[PDB]
Amino acid sequence: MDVLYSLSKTLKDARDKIVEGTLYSNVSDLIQQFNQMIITMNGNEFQTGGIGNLPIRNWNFDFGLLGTTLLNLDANYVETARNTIDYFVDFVDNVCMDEMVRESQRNGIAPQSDSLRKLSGIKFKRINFDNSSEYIENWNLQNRRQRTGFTFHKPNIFPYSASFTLNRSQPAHDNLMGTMWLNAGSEIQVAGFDYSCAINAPANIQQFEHIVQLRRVLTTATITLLPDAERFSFPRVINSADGATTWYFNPVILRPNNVEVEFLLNGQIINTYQARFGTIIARNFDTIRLSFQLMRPPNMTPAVAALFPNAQPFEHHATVGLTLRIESAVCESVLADASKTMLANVTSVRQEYAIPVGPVFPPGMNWTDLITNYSPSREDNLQRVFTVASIRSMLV
Amino acid sequence: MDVLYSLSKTLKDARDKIVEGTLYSNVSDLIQQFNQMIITMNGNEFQTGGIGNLPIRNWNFDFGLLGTTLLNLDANYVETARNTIDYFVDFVDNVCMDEMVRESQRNGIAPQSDSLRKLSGIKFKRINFDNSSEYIENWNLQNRRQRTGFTFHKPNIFPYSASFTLNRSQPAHDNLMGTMWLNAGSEIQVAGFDYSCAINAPANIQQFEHIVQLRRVLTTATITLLPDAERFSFPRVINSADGATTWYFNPVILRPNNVEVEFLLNGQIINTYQARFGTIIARNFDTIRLSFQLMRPPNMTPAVAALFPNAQPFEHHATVGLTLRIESAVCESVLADASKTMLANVTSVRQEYAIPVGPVFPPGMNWTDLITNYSPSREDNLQRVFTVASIRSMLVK
Amino acid sequence: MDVLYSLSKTLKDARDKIVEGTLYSNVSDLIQQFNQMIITMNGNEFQTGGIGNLPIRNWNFDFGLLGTTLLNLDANYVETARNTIDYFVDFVDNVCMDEMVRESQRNGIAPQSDSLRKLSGIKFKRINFDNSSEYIENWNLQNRRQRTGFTFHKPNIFPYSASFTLNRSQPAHDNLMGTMWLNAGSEIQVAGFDYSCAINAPANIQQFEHIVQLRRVLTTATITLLPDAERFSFPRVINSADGATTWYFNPVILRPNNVEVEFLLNGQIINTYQARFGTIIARNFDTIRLSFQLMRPPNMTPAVAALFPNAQPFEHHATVGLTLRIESAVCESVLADASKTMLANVTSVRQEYAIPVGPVFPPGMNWTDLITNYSPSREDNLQRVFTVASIRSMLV
Amino acid sequence: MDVLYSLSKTLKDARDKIVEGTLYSNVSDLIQQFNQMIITMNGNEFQTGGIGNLPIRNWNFDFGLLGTTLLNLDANYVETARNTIDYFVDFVDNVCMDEMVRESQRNGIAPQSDSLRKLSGIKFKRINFDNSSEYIENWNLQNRRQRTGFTFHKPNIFPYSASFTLNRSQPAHDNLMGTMWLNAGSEIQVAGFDYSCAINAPANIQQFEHIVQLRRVLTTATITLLPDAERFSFPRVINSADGATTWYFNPVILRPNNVEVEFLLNGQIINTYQARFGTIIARNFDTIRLSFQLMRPPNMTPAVAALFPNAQPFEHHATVGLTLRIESAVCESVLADASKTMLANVTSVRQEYAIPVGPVFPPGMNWTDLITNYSPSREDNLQRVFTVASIRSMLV
Amino acid sequence: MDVLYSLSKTLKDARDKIVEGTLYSNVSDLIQQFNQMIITMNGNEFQTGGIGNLPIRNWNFDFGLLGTTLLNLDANYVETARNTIDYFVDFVDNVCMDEMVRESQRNGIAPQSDSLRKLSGIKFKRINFDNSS
Amino acid sequence: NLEELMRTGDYAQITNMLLNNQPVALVGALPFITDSSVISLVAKLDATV
Ligand SMILES: [Cl-]
Ligand SMILES: [Zn+2]
Ligand SMILES: [Zn+2]
Ligand SMILES: [Zn+2]
Ligand SMILES: [Zn+2]
Ligand SMILES: [Zn+2]
Repeated sequence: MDVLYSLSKTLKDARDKIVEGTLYSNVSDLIQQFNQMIITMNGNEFQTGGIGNLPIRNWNFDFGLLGTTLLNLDANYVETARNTIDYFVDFVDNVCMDEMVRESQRNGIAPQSDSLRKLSGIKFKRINFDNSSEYIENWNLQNRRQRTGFTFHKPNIFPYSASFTLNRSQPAHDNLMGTMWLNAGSEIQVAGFDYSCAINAPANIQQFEHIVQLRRVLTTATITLLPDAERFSFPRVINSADGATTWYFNPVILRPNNVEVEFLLNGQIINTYQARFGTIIARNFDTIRLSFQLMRPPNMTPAVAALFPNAQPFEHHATVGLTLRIESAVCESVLADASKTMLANVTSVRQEYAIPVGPVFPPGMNWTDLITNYSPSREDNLQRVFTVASIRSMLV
Repeated sequence: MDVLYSLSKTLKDARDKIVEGTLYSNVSDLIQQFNQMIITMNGNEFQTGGIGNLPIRNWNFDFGLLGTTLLNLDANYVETARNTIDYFVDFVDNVCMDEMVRESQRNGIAPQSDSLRKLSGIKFKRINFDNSSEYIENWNLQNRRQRTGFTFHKPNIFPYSASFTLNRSQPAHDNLMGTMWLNAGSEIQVAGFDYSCAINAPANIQQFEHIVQLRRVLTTATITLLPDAERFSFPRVINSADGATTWYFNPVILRPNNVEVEFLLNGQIINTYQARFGTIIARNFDTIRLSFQLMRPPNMTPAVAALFPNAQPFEHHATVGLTLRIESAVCESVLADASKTMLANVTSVRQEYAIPVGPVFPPGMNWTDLITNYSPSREDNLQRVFTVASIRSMLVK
Repeated sequence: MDVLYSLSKTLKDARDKIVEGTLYSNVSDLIQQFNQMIITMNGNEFQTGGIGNLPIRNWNFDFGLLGTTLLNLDANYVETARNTIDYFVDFVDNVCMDEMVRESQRNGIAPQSDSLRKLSGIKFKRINFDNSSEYIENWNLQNRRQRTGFTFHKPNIFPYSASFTLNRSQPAHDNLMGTMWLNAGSEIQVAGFDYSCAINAPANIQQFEHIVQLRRVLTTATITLLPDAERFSFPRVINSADGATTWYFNPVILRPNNVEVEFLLNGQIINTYQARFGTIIARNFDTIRLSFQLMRPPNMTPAVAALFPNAQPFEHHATVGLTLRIESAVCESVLADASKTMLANVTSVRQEYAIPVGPVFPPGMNWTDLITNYSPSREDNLQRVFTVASIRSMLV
Repeated sequence: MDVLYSLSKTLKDARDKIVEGTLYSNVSDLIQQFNQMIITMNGNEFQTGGIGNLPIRNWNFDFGLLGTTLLNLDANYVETARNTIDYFVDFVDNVCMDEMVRESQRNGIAPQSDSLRKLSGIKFKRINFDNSSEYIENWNLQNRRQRTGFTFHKPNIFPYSASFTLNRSQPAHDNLMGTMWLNAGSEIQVAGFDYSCAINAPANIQQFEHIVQLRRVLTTATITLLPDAERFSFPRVINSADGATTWYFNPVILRPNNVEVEFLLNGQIINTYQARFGTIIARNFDTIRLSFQLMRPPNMTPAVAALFPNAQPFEHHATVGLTLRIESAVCESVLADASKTMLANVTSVRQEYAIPVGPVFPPGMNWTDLITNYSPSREDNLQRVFTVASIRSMLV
Repeated sequence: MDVLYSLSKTLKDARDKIVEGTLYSNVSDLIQQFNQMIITMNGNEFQTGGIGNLPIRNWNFDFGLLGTTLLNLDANYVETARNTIDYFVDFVDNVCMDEMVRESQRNGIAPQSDSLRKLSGIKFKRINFDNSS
Repeated sequence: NLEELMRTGDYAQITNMLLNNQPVALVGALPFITDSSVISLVAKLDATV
């Protein structure tokens, strides 16, 4: 993985720095690394596999070295370099694609393609140089048993789930108390609804609680907490738990009461925010607990008092909502996010070449199923393919 | 860690092998290792213990080398070596204790005490020699990220949980169908009860299922499965789920029917055992699914028929049990088990010096809390402290 | 076997002792042994697998010798050694796995795999060195016809059997006299029941006897005796002997009377324990004879006298229990036990590669069938596979 | 003892390492130690036996040294070594047996057999080399008056005692309040019973206490505490304290209330756990105090309410049980446990040769008597014989 | 114990035999034994412990040898010997008291106090002489 | 590697391989004899060096 990344970085630096008219001193070390790569790769035969519709490809290396004796690079130098760079880039891209479409259950972090296993031999360790990208840096740190983290903007940590819980219900669905929620990507929208507006509740308060258990620990997370859930703020016709019938939801939005957002790690409260909205920081957590209350307003103007009668029928249903958006976070493990293209690249390569479903990932690299069952084997394979995808992104 | 282990190993070998009258050829390499240790440690200052009631100890090393001109070891040689060994063993004990009482949320696998941090320098790496203990071997494999393995006799994998589930119930609690289980340590006792004895069941079969999720994957596990659960086979008065009232459980034990033990990894069937009792092997699994049926006996003697009427009241309740004991297993992570004393040693040191509750471990080293929420950071810290405890047990114990 | 064990132990010592910074004097002898192994193995071709789903693997040895350092080993030395050690460990693990999945009715003690058969040639005897483990020591002793000894914590010596015997019975199963027992693993739990409570028995004594025939002789055995059998102390509905009907058991537990444990060897009484509970020692035996009695209490309080009428119906049935637990023992043969993993390792290897059932062991390596019919050929094959499993555990 | 252990260790290493084909580099130091042992033992006459049926045996040592000029060991060398090894192993086994069957009151730590007393001479200290086993290590620590430590899996620290105490009793034994317990090995089951279900108790709570005194201090002990005593949860007829009559017990189990286990050292509370079940750690203690409560359920279903009437007769008797199992511990003294075999070895040797009862140990080496009255003299003799047994187990 | 007894015996014999005017032939062997004791004890630090209310006491030994070359012992000789003997007797009494107040369940025949354990080393065996009581 | 063999002085592996006819490649700057004789090839003199 370090050798593949080093090939990719050498080729990227060659593309960026070997340009006409540039001082050789601007590229001297790069040319030394490029010639080292050529020498190490010369005389070796490689095969990128026939998995799926990806064609079997054979690669040979009998390239000469680049010149080192000009003061400024000229057109001949750039053309001669480009001829070798194209072949090397094609080989690296094919090796990355071959590695991206393979997976293993026993050892998913180890190389899967024959090309990358060959490149892991000692004879290629000479190609290795600067490992500065975030993914390769994390890979090397983790091989060292060192604490390392990936930084995500809008991490995709929540499997998609639009669901509800009815703590009070009946076959006609006209006096309902419960919670509605959407956990999607980096976003949680939750809403507790009471059809009676806590008319017959102790102290005229109805308590709602929503626990979201993250599949991986998040650290130094910036979160936006807003006091309303616009997703559950308009009339809806909603299936029942068994789908036998459909019920009616007609929210009237009240301010949530006694809002407590707890970020917990191993069941212990790490961060607690009471009646705080805006930007909050969750330093280290694996669980989110949102407690809120629907408080019947003690005083109501006649228009308000009309909405909430003493008994049924309840035509206006009192709802209190919370919205929790994870803008940024850090994770030990790899995750899809709104900014990085690793998941998209891997899925695209797997779709283009009609890669059959393997024993590790779900069909189509579907992220909801993947993150729902984020097993250690899935984590290993997913980090491997994401690192290979980042390596491929440097050139493709 | 490797340097601390090597110090402890050198000291234990010196205590065992530097004995009066022994041939110098029996200890030549050991004497060279001991003198290498002395040379490396000489001129270095160490400080151990500023946490809880653990005293601040300052350690200075200015020792002479053991001689090499003898052909047999005599009393004076052994006494001088013993003096040096006693000082070194005291130092190693204190360093181990200082490391065991500390924890980090970030790099729990890394050294936490300043003495071990100092021992992590290059100059001390010369002390490193044979790393043959199971814990240090696993430590070195884990550092390179090779497949680790810890063998546990009666692994403490199940957090304590005595609870029940009622599938059929009502406020009088006179016609109940459900399961009650104890998952404790290496043992699962489960029992499905039907008060009606499946009189109105679909073909007089009542199916019971119990799923136990292990917090870590176990491999090469020897498991005893016995048909009956003696823990849920006598009259009991049991609190209701809400604790509002109490109900009565008067079991009569019938053999379980169509017993199926399923050992699954990542929700995939690895091992399946049907109607098999005694010793079985679960080669690689993280979930146990025990499914068993209460089958109403078609033919009953007059007493048996008197036990189970056609309708209520049901005075005798039909119960089918199962006992599962993990005798031995292998886990890639450290665990408490019956045979070892690592958890006991760490807890004893932490309690002896009133170590305040840290950000990593539960409030007192409670194993149920730890195994219930066995997080990667907790795993790193636990492995570190357990390896230090095993190092200390070579000398202090 | 001794050569395979020596290879495995050389590799284990190389992994443990060849560590960065160690004095070369700490490894000199180990380095000499390792280089001798390299010399003897180089130029030899080995093949493993070809049975079940165990893959065919080809092994070639073309390694150079480990060098020398003046004072202390460095990182370069450790990596160079570790490459060779990793290859050799892979080879040894594969050879052990190939040997564990094979069996022979004839010469079950002899090597069955081609790799181990080749390793038994004279040229490889050079590799042989310290045979200090318990299993290899017993292997050599058995080769020399010396007395072998395996120490087992909680030996798995009793095949699972939950059975009962009715000495007095009739189709209504309301006045029953007999015994019910569980012989499982290292545990015997027996209980003698009389429904009449020995009202008509001579001297008001009912004599119960249980005999367990161990399939191998156990020596130096620590055994716990407890008066009661908790497994047969609660009411239960029990199938008939032919399964035609079910009968009812409603135990009331009385102290077993005139308890006598006899540990016998070849029909001769070796150890006798009378009314002794707690820890006892059986020095050498192959048969256990537990004789106990239900003695009707001559004096009864009214509550006690109520349970035991002069005649039928008998609603409370008198039961006297007995629990025997072999905590540790020594056997001349190999057995599964609670502390080791040999049986688990062999079964796991056979199941992982879907090894077809052979003519020696029962399907799935089930221990109840294996110990029920523990033939000398089964003993030889099981000792071979257990020794190979112990050799493999040194490395894997 | 150290010389006898060194003889045994040299012989064991000779058996393990002097094998055909091994490099002389692997055994050079061992061969030197073996020749030193021959030189030291030559010209010395020993006599073992003469106690019980152990036969009198005379031992003469006149042996040649082993060669030193080989490069690899061959068959001739191994047989020449094996003859001497056989004689020496027989001598060591007989010396160990002669020592195991003897005891003294004043100085039981010192050697008792004339052979071992002769081996304690200064001239034999040349034989002494690596003392690495746990028992010899503790022997040397004891001889140096250092702190000793023995690890025990399931230490046999509790003498067998199945007893009960009735705090409320009548001649008819129909309204009984008390507690019954079994202490056995590493296990303590206790059960407090109230026949009236604490109806007349002050707060409808009955307090039960159980104090168990350990005959030796246990440190670093891991214990499992469970909330039910299955041993006292079934109906049984129990003898009266005087044996004059028998009473009836018909348990109905309620969960124990305010469970409090205290581990005390010299009357000082070292560890305390309240309402804690599963694995607990007792770091240093000599006494266990289990205090629990039977709390009458304030709310009862009609069946539960039927179980417990206002007044007599009481047919269902409320019971609360505790189970306490010591799985592992450390003790400064030797104890029989489930994993070791020293007690079994000593008892077997004493039984096989019909050793008359001595003035130190109880007849038959019975462990309950030994641990009930574990005096310092008994501890000395037991440590001596256990160390000798461990030495013997190296060879036999 | 034999070394402690020999110290006490040497001191008692010195107190009884080193008297003014006595012939040196009456004490020659005694003087040799006394000087052997002084040589063996010189340069050694001892501590009698603080068990109970027994005070912690420290003992240092740097003494000159008892002289030879007198036909009859004089007052100067007896005075010097008495100073040394007084210090040694105080040390021996304190060691005996420290040993008398200690006990062990096992190995209770062995010395318990640190001073007597130190005295049980080989280097003090030279002090040992007639064990007649 | 012939340089490493020269520097160490340990000829055990090379000797064992030459005695047992184990195929090998000796690597290092070497002088060679150019033999144009077919009879030398038939005589197999290249294997005698
Ligand atoms: Cl156990
Ligand atoms: Zn609904
Ligand atoms: Zn309920
Ligand atoms: Zn029948
Ligand atoms: Zn055990
Ligand atoms: Zn009574």
